[PDB]
Amino acid sequence: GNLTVAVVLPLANTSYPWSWARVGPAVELALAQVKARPDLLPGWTVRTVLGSSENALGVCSDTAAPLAAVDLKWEHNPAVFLGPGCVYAAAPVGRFTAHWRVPLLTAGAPALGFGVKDEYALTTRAGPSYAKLGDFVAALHRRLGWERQALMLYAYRPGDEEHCFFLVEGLFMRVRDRLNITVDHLEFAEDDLSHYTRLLRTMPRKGRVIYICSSPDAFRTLMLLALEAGLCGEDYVFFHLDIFGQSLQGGQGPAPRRPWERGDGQDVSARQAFQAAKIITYKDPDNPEYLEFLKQLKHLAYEQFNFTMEDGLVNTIPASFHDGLLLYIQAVTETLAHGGTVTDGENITQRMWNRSFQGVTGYLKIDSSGDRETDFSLWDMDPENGAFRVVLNYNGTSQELVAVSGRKLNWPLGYPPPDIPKCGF
Amino acid sequence: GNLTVAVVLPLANTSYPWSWARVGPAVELALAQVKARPDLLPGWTVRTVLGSSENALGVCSDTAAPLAAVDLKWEHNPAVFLGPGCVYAAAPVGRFTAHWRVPLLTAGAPALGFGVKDEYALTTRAGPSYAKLGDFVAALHRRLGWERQALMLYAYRPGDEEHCFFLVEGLFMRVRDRLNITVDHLEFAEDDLSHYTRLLRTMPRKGRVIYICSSPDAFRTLMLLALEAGLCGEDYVFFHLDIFGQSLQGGQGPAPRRPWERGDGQDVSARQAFQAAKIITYKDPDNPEYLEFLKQLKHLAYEQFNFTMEDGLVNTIPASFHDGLLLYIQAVTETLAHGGTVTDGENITQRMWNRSFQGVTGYLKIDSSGDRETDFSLWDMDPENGAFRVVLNYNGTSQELVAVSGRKLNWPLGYPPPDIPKCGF
Ligand SMILES: *[C@@H]1O[C@H](CO)[C@@H](O[C@@H]2O[C@H](CO)[C@@H](O)[C@H](O[C@H]3O[C@H](CO)[C@@H](O)[C@H](O)[C@@H]3O)[C@H]2NC(C)=O)[C@H](O)[C@H]1NC(C)=O
Ligand SMILES: *[C@@H]1O[C@H](CO)[C@@H](O[C@@H]2O[C@H](CO)[C@@H](O)[C@H](O[C@H]3O[C@H](CO)[C@@H](O)[C@H](O)[C@@H]3O)[C@H]2NC(C)=O)[C@H](O)[C@H]1NC(C)=O
Ligand SMILES: *[C@@H]1O[C@H](CO)[C@@H](O[C@@H]2O[C@H](CO)[C@@H](O)[C@H](O[C@H]3O[C@H](CO)[C@@H](O)[C@H](O)[C@@H]3O)[C@H]2NC(C)=O)[C@H](O)[C@H]1NC(C)=O
Ligand SMILES: *[C@@H]1O[C@H](CO)[C@@H](O[C@@H]2O[C@H](CO)[C@@H](O)[C@H](O[C@H]3O[C@H](CO)[C@@H](O)[C@H](O)[C@@H]3O)[C@H]2NC(C)=O)[C@H](O)[C@H]1NC(C)=O
Ligand SMILES: *[C@@H]1O[C@H](CO)[C@@H](O)[C@H](O)[C@H]1NC(C)=O
Ligand SMILES: *[C@@H]1O[C@H](CO)[C@@H](O)[C@H](O)[C@H]1NC(C)=O
Ligand SMILES: [Cl-]
Ligand SMILES: [Cl-]
Repeated sequence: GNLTVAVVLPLANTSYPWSWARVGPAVELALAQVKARPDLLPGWTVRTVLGSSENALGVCSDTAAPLAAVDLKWEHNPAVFLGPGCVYAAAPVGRFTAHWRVPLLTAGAPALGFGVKDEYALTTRAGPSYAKLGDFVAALHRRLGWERQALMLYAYRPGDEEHCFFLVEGLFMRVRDRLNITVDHLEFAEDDLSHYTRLLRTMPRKGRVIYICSSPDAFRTLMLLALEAGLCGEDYVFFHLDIFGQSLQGGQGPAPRRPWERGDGQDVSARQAFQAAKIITYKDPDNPEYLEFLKQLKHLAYEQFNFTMEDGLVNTIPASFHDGLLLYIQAVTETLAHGGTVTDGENITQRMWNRSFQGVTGYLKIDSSGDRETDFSLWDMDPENGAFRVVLNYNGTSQELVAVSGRKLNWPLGYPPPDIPKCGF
Repeated sequence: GNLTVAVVLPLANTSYPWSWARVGPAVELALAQVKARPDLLPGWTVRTVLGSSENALGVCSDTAAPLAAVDLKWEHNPAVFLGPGCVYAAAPVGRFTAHWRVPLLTAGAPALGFGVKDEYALTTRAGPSYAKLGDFVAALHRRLGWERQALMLYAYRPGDEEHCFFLVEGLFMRVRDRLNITVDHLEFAEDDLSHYTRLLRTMPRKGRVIYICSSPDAFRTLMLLALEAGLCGEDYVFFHLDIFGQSLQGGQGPAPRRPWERGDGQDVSARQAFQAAKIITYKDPDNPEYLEFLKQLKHLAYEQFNFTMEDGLVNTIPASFHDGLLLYIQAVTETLAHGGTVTDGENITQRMWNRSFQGVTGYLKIDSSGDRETDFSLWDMDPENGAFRVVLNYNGTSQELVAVSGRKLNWPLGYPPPDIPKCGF
């Protein structure tokens, strides 16, 4: 027969990690791999039908993605949706597909609300999620004996689609469930530097292990202000939640990175102000298969879409789409092998959840709730060179932290500071 | 042929002005009238197909209305929608039907955002709108000479679907558009005895003509507190925006009303505190046809729905559905008379707007933008008896204020107070 895959992604705005400009080559490579293997959907042809998830301004919209999804459903009758990765379109599209009893694959839509599989039935997230970051932090605290309190700051910009709110919301919700700690939210406006005056006043009393989600330049400015306030590393620890490694030139590959230098003259102070800062990012797959997949993905993207893909940590999202589509194809193959049909949403989807799969991004695990178990990396500075590099790795399947190359976290005192001062608040 | 009408309303909650329990008999009477008259759609058959606008909790939600609309569209292929009435359900359905190029009739959804016919194409509102209330006050200020400043308070309550917010938003925007006055928003928590204390402090330094949107009990409490202060009627005038006459036992019929009489023992003070308060409501249709329509609508509702309707101004919302649907049926009758078809949404809608119609609720006018021109009533106290009765009427079509039965507004000072006091704030 013919199996139709319905895609609702940005078709003409090549500025999202899930934009069709960079996800299209991934899906094409996956489908070319399905045809090559006779062990996947024998005697079947997979087809993609495209719908756009953006309004006339060229950005995400929760009012255009549902319309595109409804049009695709009526016209073509797909078997699966390669649904939106965008937090605001993904919600209505997922509600619609849950109503229709159709699976929805996505490597985006990482918000916390999308993981309540009672309202979002049959949806699978093959990419990173924000709640799983809360796991990592927990595994970190147990390691360093921080069991009392924590503070979480997120920045606000008019442009971004409210990214740090969702990131810190997921992190907070999942960390307050697994630890008996007191966690304090806080929001600040990234534009104006007057809020940074209030932030430095209200942070020595409300917390001593801080997690900031602001952008790279905002974080560097805030850290310089903190140094000017005498917030040495002997007391505080600032973790920058930079999931896609934008402050590390993508955070891809073994190279020395200096995220505190801008050639602005004010660098000697910036180096001394990053001695109390660690950076939390997604983890780079470190296998040859991922490198080859990128090598040919960058070529196909240039040829097919006239788009030049830059090296970075945002290619894990196209890789996740590739892996998730292959996993779904395998699940459908098993379903047809056991006397079913491609329209069996429940039997297909429950052969995807709670199992392990081998893809370009390594050996991945889809937990029993339908989301994927994400791995993370912690970057710390070098006392001698002053360059950042990955020091800790976190495997979310086994849920553990590992040192990389016989290099340990660099603390000014030699041990982590207490999350509660000895004679303070 | 067969003309299908798609209904998306509350089919089981029977507690809304537009609930199917009380709108169903109206539609049924309308369709019975269509069959009786050979001058309307000669020969055609009109039939309704029902979908529900509410979730499992029984309340109307923006998540369950679009799903029902999509199901109806795909299963029955309607020619017109009796779209939702709720402000939150009507937006997604309005956008969907604008996309499909299908007309959407409604006597609910009064919010301001629903009137931007660039986004909500082909939608007709046959019932009251909140923006038209901004017209009324504009015609009031001009009459009374207030042309300097105004203050608008609205209450917040967890239960209601943010009603006063939308009401005061529409009033604010439409009065700012067409008056050279400065007007200030304020929100207060209805179930918060401290908020009234903190509001009577900031009211005297923010305006002299106040418009309050809250419940009857909240307004009575606020008026008693104001009298407890020195806020006499020689200085302020408080306008209670009670569109459906909840504080006047429905506000329909010529009977004396005492909205300050609560049987609490705090009535001698309440009467003295309502001498500086006027009440703004919708206008009761004052023709025999409306009375007969109500007489038989109540009977039909009880017979066919096991629901007993209590008289009031809410009964004008079903009547609107009876009028608007008869307007549409006329428009689609003229289209078929000029070589058109029932699926020409644009040609049909152009024959409903900018024209006048004769219905049970009088001679109505649909302005050039597609919203009905609403009429209003102003109620004021009687010095001799203390009862409330309509003193002023407002015709939306002609935009005129008319005195009723030789009654003059009762001002304690003899003339309206100034909107800005001499040597004032
Ligand atoms: C592709 O989509 C992107 C969205 O990622 C559009 O890019 C604009 O991106 C900036 C941030 O990089 C946003 O700030 C901007 O939206 C906001 O901009 C200003 C702040 O400068 C804000 O005040 C506005 O209210 C607005 O919300 C994004 N653009 C828009 C229209 O919002 C980009 O235009 C798209 N490109 C193409 C070719 O379509
Ligand atoms: C993260 O942790 C997992 C384990 O916690 C790492 O390795 C995998 O572990 C599972 C068991 O939990 C192994 O099954 C898997 O290796 C075998 O899986 C299948 C099942 O039989 C087998 O057919 C395969 O050929 C393979 O032998 C482990 N994966 C391997 C060995 O690649 C996982 O690697 C960790 N991730 C990282 C990035 O280190
Ligand atoms: C029919 O729908 C009505 C809604 O109009 C449901 O009635 C409840 O109405 C009250 C106000 O009259 C709402 O407050 C209530 O929703 C709120 O209730 C509490 C307030 O005490 C608030 O704290 C809650 O968060 C909630 O928002 C309405 N009910 C619900 C579930 O919201 C009524 O249940 C419906 N009746 C039937 C028979 O289905
Ligand atoms: C509100 O105002 C309108 C006018 O501003 C009131 O009366 C109607 O006025 C229009 C002209 O603007 C009249 O056309 C209409 O009467 C005739 O309308 C049609 C058109 O020819 C005709 O066929 C009818 O038979 C009727 O003679 C007026 N409506 C009438 C007389 O009922 C309107 O009544 C005002 N509303 C209230 C509640 O007072
Ligand atoms: C998931 O599978 C593992 C074994 O493969 C099993 O132990 C576990 O209970 C499963 N969970 C669910 C929800 O089936
Ligand atoms: C509406 O119709 C009246 C006459 O019937 C006309 O004067 C007015 O210009 C019309 N407006 C529009 C938008 O057609
Ligand atoms: Cl999207
Ligand atoms: Cl509704």
